[PDB]
Amino acid sequence: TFRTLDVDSITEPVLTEQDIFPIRNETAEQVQAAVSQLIPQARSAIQTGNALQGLKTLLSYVPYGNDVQEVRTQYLNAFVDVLSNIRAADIPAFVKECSTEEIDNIVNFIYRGLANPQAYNSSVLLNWHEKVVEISGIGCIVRVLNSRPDL
Amino acid sequence: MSNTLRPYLNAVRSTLTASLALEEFSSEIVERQSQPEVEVGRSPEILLKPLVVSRNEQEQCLIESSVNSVRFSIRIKQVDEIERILVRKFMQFLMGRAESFFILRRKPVQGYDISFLITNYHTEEMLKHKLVDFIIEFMEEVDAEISEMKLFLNGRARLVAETYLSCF
Amino acid sequence: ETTALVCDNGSGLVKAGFAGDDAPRAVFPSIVGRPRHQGVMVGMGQKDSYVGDEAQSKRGILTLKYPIEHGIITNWDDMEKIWHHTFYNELRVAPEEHPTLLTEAPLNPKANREKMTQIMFETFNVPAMYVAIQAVLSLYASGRTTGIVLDSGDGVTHNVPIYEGYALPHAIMRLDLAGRDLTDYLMKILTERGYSFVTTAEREIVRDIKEKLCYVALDFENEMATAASSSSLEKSYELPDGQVITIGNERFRCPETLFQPSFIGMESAGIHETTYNSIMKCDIDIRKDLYANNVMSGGTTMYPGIADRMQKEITALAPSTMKIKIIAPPERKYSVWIGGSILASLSTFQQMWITKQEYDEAGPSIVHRKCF
Amino acid sequence: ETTALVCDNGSGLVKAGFAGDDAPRAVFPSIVGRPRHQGVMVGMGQKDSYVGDEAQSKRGILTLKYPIEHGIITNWDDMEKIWHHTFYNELRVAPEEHPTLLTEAPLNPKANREKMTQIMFETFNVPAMYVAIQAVLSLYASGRTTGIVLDSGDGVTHNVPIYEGYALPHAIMRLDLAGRDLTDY
Amino acid sequence: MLSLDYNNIFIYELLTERFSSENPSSIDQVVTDFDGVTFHISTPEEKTKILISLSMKCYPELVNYGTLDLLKQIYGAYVHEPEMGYNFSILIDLQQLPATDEEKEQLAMSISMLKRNVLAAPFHRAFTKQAELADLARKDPENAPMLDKQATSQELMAIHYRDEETIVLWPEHDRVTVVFSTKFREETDRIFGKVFLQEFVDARRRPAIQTAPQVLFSYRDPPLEIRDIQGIQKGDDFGFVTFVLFERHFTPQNREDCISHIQVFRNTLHFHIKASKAYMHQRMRKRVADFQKVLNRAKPDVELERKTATGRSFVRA
Amino acid sequence: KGYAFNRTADFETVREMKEKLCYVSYDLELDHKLSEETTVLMRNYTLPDGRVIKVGSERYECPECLFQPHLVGSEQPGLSEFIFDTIQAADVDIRKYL
Amino acid sequence: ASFNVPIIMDNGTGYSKLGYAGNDAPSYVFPTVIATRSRATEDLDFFIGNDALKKASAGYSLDYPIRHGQIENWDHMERFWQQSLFKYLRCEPEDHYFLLTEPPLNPPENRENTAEIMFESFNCAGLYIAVQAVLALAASWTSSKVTDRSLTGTVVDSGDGVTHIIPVAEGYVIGSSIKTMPLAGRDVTYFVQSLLRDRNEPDSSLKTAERIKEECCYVCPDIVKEFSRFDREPDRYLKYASESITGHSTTIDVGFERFLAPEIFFNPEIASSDFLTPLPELVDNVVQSSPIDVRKGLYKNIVLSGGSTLFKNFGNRLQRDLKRIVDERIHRSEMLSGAKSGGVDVNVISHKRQRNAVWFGGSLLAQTPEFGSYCHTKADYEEYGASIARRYQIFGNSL
Ligand SMILES: Nc1ncnc2c1ncn2[C@@H]1O[C@H](COP(=O)(O)OP(=O)(O)O)[C@@H](O)[C@H]1O
Ligand SMILES: Nc1ncnc2c1ncn2[C@@H]1O[C@H](COP(=O)(O)OP(=O)(O)O)[C@@H](O)[C@H]1O
Ligand SMILES: Nc1ncnc2c1ncn2[C@@H]1O[C@H](COP(=O)(O)OP(=O)(O)O)[C@@H](O)[C@H]1O
Ligand SMILES: [Mg+2]
Ligand SMILES: [Mg+2]
Ligand SMILES: [Mg+2]
Repeated sequence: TFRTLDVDSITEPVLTEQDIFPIRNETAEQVQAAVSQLIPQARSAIQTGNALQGLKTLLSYVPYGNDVQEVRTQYLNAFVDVLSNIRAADIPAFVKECSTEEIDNIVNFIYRGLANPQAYNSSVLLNWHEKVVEISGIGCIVRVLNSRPDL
Repeated sequence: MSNTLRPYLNAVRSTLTASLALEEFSSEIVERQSQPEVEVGRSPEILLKPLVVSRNEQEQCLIESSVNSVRFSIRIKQVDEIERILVRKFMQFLMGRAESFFILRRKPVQGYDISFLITNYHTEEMLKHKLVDFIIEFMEEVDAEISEMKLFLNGRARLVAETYLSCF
Repeated sequence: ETTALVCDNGSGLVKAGFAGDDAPRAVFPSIVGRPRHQGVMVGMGQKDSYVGDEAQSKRGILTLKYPIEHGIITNWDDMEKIWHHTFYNELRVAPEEHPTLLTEAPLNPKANREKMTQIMFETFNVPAMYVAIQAVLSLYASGRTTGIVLDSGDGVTHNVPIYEGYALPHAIMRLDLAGRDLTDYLMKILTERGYSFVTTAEREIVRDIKEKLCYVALDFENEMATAASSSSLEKSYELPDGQVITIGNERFRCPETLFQPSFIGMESAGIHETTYNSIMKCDIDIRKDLYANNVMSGGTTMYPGIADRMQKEITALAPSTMKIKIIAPPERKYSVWIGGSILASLSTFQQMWITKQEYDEAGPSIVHRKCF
Repeated sequence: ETTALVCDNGSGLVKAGFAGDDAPRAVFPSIVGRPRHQGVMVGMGQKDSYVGDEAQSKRGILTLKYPIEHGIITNWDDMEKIWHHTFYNELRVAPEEHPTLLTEAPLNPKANREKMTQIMFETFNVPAMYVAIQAVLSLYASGRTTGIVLDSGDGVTHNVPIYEGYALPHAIMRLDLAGRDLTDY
Repeated sequence: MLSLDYNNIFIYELLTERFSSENPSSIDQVVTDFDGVTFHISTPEEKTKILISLSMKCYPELVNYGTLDLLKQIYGAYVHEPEMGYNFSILIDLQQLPATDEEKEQLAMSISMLKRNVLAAPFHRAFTKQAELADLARKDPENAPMLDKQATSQELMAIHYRDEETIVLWPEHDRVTVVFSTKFREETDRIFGKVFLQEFVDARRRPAIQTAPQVLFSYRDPPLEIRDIQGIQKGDDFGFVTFVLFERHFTPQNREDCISHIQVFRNTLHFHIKASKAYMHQRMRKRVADFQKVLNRAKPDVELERKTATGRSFVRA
Repeated sequence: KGYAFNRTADFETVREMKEKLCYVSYDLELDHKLSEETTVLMRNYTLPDGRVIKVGSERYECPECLFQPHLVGSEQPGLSEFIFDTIQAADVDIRKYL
Repeated sequence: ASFNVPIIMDNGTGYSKLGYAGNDAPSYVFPTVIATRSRATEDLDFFIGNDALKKASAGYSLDYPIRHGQIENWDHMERFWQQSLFKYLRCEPEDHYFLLTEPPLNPPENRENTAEIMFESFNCAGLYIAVQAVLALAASWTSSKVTDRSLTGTVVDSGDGVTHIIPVAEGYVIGSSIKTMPLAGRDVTYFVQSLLRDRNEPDSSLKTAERIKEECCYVCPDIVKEFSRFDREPDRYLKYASESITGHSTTIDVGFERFLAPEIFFNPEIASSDFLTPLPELVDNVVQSSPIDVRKGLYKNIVLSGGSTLFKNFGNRLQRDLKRIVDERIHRSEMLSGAKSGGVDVNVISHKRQRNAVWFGGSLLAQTPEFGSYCHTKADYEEYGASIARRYQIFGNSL
């Protein structure tokens, strides 16, 4: 009886995720508009056979947050399509011509794309993951392990 | 086996070897005690984000890490319900002897069929550069076993049918 | 789909690989062997059954059994084991993610085809599968469209005349004399000189002897008369035991069993008379073209000088007014595979598969009404 | 880890020791010799039988006789005495505390092995024991897996051809000529 | 064991013990058998008198089929009025048994074999009808098809001994065809039974055993002659294995063995499904042991000092 | 499990075992889950005689008798309940300092 | 509706007693041993019970699945169950309810494995697990018509592999007082075999020792006086006829074993050093550790059980020792205080169903209509998983 009904959850409020990572200064409408502006540029770049430039442009800004679920899903769908619309033979040059933070975003989002395979194509994500881990190293996956949960 | 599972297998290998940077850490809520932090989940400031690796909708690799303990549960293919029953029974036998395995859980997490749990001590004493080797080796050999055992089922059914029918 | 599986599950040898490739990724003898001793050793990884190259290498302490006999599978357990080996141990590709192509000799029992299709669909859960005849594959490989195909292999020898894009099923002749019977006859006639071969290991050794030494003569009587003055015809072979054996008139005698089946006590026409009868059974207007296109295929047709002798006999049988030409590519050992791969890598072939959704809605009898 | 006595009661010597030792720590001739004189001398606690090195040293007035004949046991009482000596006076270990590992020549009479295990269980109350073959153990010690092992001890000479793991039981050839016959010649 | 026994072993052993004994003892034990059949053994009247009863849900249909007469000429004057709650009863007194041991043994075997002895009445009737039509057709070959059709119509016999099982048997001028309406509940049972039935069909095909009766199985559809028969559902989940017994399969020297075999078929299939489950268990553990071998890497070499036996080193040095 | 300690020195041996290994649980259901699904709780202890045994749920089930005396067949309330009753039976003024 | 009769399983260390509910005797009482090899596949070439015993030198190697009451190897146990069910018992698992029994103090892992084997390999309608004892208390009372149930006493279940002393008070079993000695008929059988060994008898087979117990052994008051009586009295020197396999009229001269063997129960030091408390003293400790109010009921009714309590004068000696100890304690208290008391009596009870009291109690219990509600239904197993029966209930309190 009295063994159940735990009380430790209220007397000492445990640290909650916003206490660990910096809070998002941008507003929901601002980031939503920014993503809604970035995505069609990526789609158009895919249409004109310049998928590398489209991915580079889409990689410049990356949204996050617990209140931006829908726009994050649209961003992820666009990113998955852009990456799947890239020839495989040109990957190493792209990977080598990036900064560490950009590669971190790439690996983070491809790994999140791996989490939902009932709607995506896993083969291209796995191939990209293999090549980026081969070239950049394991530090990218380390950063993935130590990234924000909302990312 | 391989020549077939290159990208999925290497992704699992890399993620596992990156997620095995464990450390000795006590309990932040109980004194003079240390527990696997991935299983309790009471202090979120030391729990790395859950990570999932997949190749197809029926194959997943949930990778949950922490400061000291790592839990790694996978799903293996079950194309037809014969393989479903075979996988369930085989993996039950596999987890029934977790005492001699040191990196197994007696009961997998829900929605899966097996869950490894590498606490710090295993990395402390057992050299861990082949724990992952055993992981991938098992992930392919298990499908090998399921196919072989369904072949053996067919063979024994044929043998018993012939034995019954020949004695008219 | 990127590539499609294809397996030539022949009676003696099995050829497997991917469609469009020009080289067998995997060829191993179709042998499943079980140990026949105790094993007082400790450990050693006691394996219950060795299949394929492992069995061929360790035949010293194993008894070998061929699953396929005369082109008809008789040990379905061993056949399933061999297919599992091909899928997992050597090609190591998941069966569920690749359509497969199979090969079956003509005039086989329908039970063989139905059971093979059912096994592939249910026990291995392949996406799609197809069954094709050896002669069509030989024609596909050779690039021709008209010409009777002689397919002599380890288990069975068959002839299937095929005009331009059409096959005459009523003129198909199948003969049950093949490489296994030739090896048995060689074992029988090597006893007259003292050497005795009994166990399955000795059978494989005799098969190697036939590989390295046997050849087909031109005129049997003249060759025997030459062998009477046994001066410059005998050869020598080295058994693994180290003993050297000498071969004589039986070096070329046992290949003649193909042309004179009475040697092994069977009442049938030779591989030339059967071809002549098969051509004559066709329409008259197509014989003038079938004569000009004689196709040699299969492992058994690799004997030196077999093509010349067969051409001589067919020319003797046929009227002189119409020329006889026989063709045999140097890669005819894998002609069946080459044709299978060419067929499997065709755009017009994509709609002729048998998908699982098609199979489960019609039962295993669908293969009879679609494949052939 | 799980130390076990390894007693190889060869026809000329009794080599014994614990499992895992680099070399046996108990080697001595398999001889039981009773005195053959009246012995009018009194005192000094003259024993009625001497086994092993003591028998070899006192062989001046002892009637030495081997308890084994061409690998076959013929003096079961003497062999029990020798086994008691090996367990107590030379290894100094209780039999009921460690298992033993025996060897016998191939094609030996079955009653020999049956009585061997019967004695070692009923009398010494050993936990467990195994009866291996000399050729197999020689293959172990040679660090190989195949090959035909020619074994020629004091009692009998035998060949056991062994391929990878498997041993052919129909090709075991046993020849009784051995070191004792050479000594007699 | 590969082949299921053909009678109740408990009845056989009990009868043998009580016949060979000298001091009988009162017994009252109810025993169940396969397929829901239940046997009851009791000694209500005298210590030397034993009453054995049979329980079967389908027995009235057997009576309709003419089984009382077959039981009468099988068991002689031993017939006794049935007890309450049971179908067929027999009362035996040890003071009247034949002195010879072989007669006692065969009587015990016959009493223990009561199940198939009562179940074989339709098979005997079908065999007699087959003989009648065989001689009638031998009288005139031109008169075969119409009598064959009328026998398929009128002599079409059926029985329901389980609620998911059915035997449909009918004679002809040369054959006695039988249809089994197999169906397995307990999902995993049906799961393994699919493979078992598929492999059982193939068997006959193999030229190795062509001497066996022809088998015919096709799920989701019954044969032509039994769609109109009551009790046969329109292929809900029921398979239909059909055996065609020719003249050579019930020769006067092989009728009883064939009857017992064709009766025990389904129970053999069930027991062998369970045996296959056990076979999995043992193989699966046997080489998850090999997986443990594969795992036993990643353990640096260590040394234990003695650990001699059933103790701890038994010494200080 | 099967280990038997009927000698007299075995009493001190198991006392040292409980000294070194046994611990008091903080959450009952969490530790039952840990001992039901994970093998991390297993410890290896070597007796002074030199023999090793396996200890599992015994680690957290040994001192549980202090808090749940019904395990050892005691009707008396647990440690915390008895402390609470003792403090509550006192006067209202000193209850904080208790 | 009208269910089929429940089936009473029983898997002892030495003997397994199958049967049905409502029967007056087990249908089969055969040893718990399975024969096994090492064109029928090696999967099925196994025999159990008397068939295994007869087929011992024909190419099979016997093995006992159960030792000390706990099952070690699982292939043997599952094959034993399937052979029993589908060969001797002759029942379809899906249309019956089973009542399994197994000794207390077993690991929960063993119960989990038993439940999962029963509900997966066989998948019967329902499975109920009872403690070997209990059934003993149920079968204790003979004329159980409506009311005359003791429902309070002590059951001393001594069998082949392990013996258990379990007190019961008003039905419920007091866990904290449960104690078990790891010595039983098998250990004293090994002792008898060793005694035959030291005298160098012509035959020393284990079956010979079992039969020597069957018609020879009896309990004695004390060992030194019995030795003196044996020295003086010369007609206590029997020669049992063996006839092992071919040794016709090879009589075995039995000796002091006839009284040295049963004394292990009242003097456990002889068997081994793993236990040293004599059985009457251990029973006294069990009764004293019990709650005070039920001690009279525990002492008044003591029920013997198992096949190893059939020794002559076993109950008499046990009652004498217990009565002496309780008198000693009561008198010590009396001279400490200085007042008389009525005292407590002890009645060790033996009945006509000593050998198979567990089976008889199970059969009597299964016939109750309320028994069906207590079984583990298959739906419960398929819903809550294979760990439905792991919470050990009779001895100790969970959590
Ligand atoms: N160079 C050769 N000379 C003589 N015989 C050969 C030669 N090569 C193969 N063979 C025989 O042909 C057989 C090969 O059979 P194969 O053609 O693979 O059968 P299938 O066509 O059914 O696959 C072998 O058994 C061998 O005996
Ligand atoms: N260095 C040696 N030179 C010659 N003979 C030897 C030598 N060492 C041992 N022997 C002979 O070998 C015999 C001992 O053989 P042994 O190894 O005891 O065989 P087993 O153990 O089977 O009895 C002795 O009789 C001795 O004559
Ligand atoms: N008449 C007897 N006197 C003494 N011991 C006996 C007697 N009959 C059997 N025993 C032994 O006592 C054991 C107890 O019998 P039982 O209860 O059937 O065994 P278990 O304890 O294995 O269930 C038997 O297995 C046997 O070893
Ligand atoms: Mg071919
Ligand atoms: Mg030697
Ligand atoms: Mg018992």
